Amino acid sequence: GAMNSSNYAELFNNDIKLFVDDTNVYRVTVHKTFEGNVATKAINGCIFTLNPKTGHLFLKIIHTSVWAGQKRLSQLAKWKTAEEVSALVRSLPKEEQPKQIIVTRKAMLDPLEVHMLDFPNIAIRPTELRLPFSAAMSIDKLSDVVMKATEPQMVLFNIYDDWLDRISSYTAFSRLTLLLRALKTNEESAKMILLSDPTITIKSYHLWPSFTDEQWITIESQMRDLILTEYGRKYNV
Amino acid sequence: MNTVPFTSAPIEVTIGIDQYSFNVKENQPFHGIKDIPIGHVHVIHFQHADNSSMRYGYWFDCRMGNFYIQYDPKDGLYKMMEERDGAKFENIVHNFKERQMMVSYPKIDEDDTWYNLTEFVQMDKIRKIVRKDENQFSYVDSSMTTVQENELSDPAHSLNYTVINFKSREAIRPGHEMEDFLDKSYYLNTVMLQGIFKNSSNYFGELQFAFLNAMFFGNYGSSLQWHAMIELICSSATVPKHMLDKLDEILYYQIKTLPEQYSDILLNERVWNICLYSSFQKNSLHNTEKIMENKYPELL
Ligand SMILES: COC(=O)[C@@H]1CC(=O)N(c2ccccc2)C1
Repeated sequence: GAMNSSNYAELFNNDIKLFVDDTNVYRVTVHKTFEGNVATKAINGCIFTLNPKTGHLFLKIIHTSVWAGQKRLSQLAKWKTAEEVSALVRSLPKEEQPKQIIVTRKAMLDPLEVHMLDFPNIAIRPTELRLPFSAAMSIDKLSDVVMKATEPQMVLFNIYDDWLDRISSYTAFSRLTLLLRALKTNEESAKMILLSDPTITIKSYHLWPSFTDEQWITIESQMRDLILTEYGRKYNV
Repeated sequence: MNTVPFTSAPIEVTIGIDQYSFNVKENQPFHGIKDIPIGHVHVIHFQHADNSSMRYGYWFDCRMGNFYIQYDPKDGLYKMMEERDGAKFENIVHNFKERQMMVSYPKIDEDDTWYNLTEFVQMDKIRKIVRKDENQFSYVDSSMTTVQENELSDPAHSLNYTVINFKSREAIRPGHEMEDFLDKSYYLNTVMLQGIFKNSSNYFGELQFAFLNAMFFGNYGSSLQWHAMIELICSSATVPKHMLDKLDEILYYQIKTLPEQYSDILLNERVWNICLYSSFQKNSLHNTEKIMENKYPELL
């Protein structure tokens, strides 16, 4: 059924699964028109499809042209997400196809179920976790590839960089969700933490900086402090 | 006007005939029901005084044979049987009528209620939903499950309603996923009407039969079927105008006839609120919406 705190270790077992987050598929800026009415202008978006065990990120870029002439875009966006996830699954060899797909928002359940009727053995699950995957567009290289796209495009990343060489998936996912939660709560401060030291760089083929183990501990501590700080600033505690 | 004689009434029982009902005491001198209107199907149904578990009954059409009821003390229920000997039957009935041991089907002349509830119900279609081909009449009870229910257990005793499932390959054309899920016209008009039912009359007959089995027996899978067939129409943007108008009349008389104190279990809040207030056909069921609002405003 639903994915929650009780069954958290299931994410790192050896059954292939994918998280799907649609929060950045349909993105707009709201502006005033010359006549003083309000209008939206869409910008490029992306589907965030992640294997939590391996780090493999299937970043499908949603180019603004897909919305041209379409109505009810926030509804269409869920069906387009479902269409693209189904197409990804069909594109994978059988032994790479997920056994479960977990959607971060319950409104994706029926669109994905309908698009996956051809795969009755793939379980479509909601989650009670508040995962911070919306903050994916706070990762500079991901934001950059989305905004520069001039056509629909799939881009592949490992969101864990090379961390699995040194740590388990459970710990890598914990690190990722802490980083993304911090980028979501105070992006400026989070990025200041990650880049403040000029000597630590990001490899060309990586998303995050090349921290040693001790430095990751320091970083992780700083990120927790940030989240607690923001929580105090927000709630006045 | 035809007759369903009873051999006897050995156990105390509430007897239903269509929308009417009456109580017979243990060994009361009761020998059946006369003056039953020809031209409609009918249902005679039973609820034992000592064990209200299992409402059960028989759908029949008097044009298809001479039928009577006789209690079976081994299986513990009132059974319908066909009498093949025409003169024996007529002689038995005439005796019982002369001694005035039969109740009279109490049809008010102004009253079209039964016609309106059974307008599209045919025995031949009942007998394909309820498979027992050696009899001309069809047994239904409270506990019988539907083919769809059994998929999610005895097949010989099932209600073979047409399976409707909105998240199924039958309902959803490859490549029209969003279109077909949000607007079920394809599934209604091509798959169900043209494909399976052949016409709206057969669709409405099954809908009316499902309601009646839900109401008279408390048959839950029948209630599910009734609501699914309503929802499939209401959720279609493209429905022939004559079906919408007839649907409104059909539902009106079903809501009118429902016992006020059974509404809590027989009516599905989500389906009705969706159909009357959110669906494509939210504005197409004037009569049904007015009676629902004036009679069951809590459900909404
Ligand atoms: C580096 O060696 C590999 O095999 C790469 C690692 C990785 O993250 N991959 C990947 C990433 C996204 C989608 C599919 C595959 C394959």
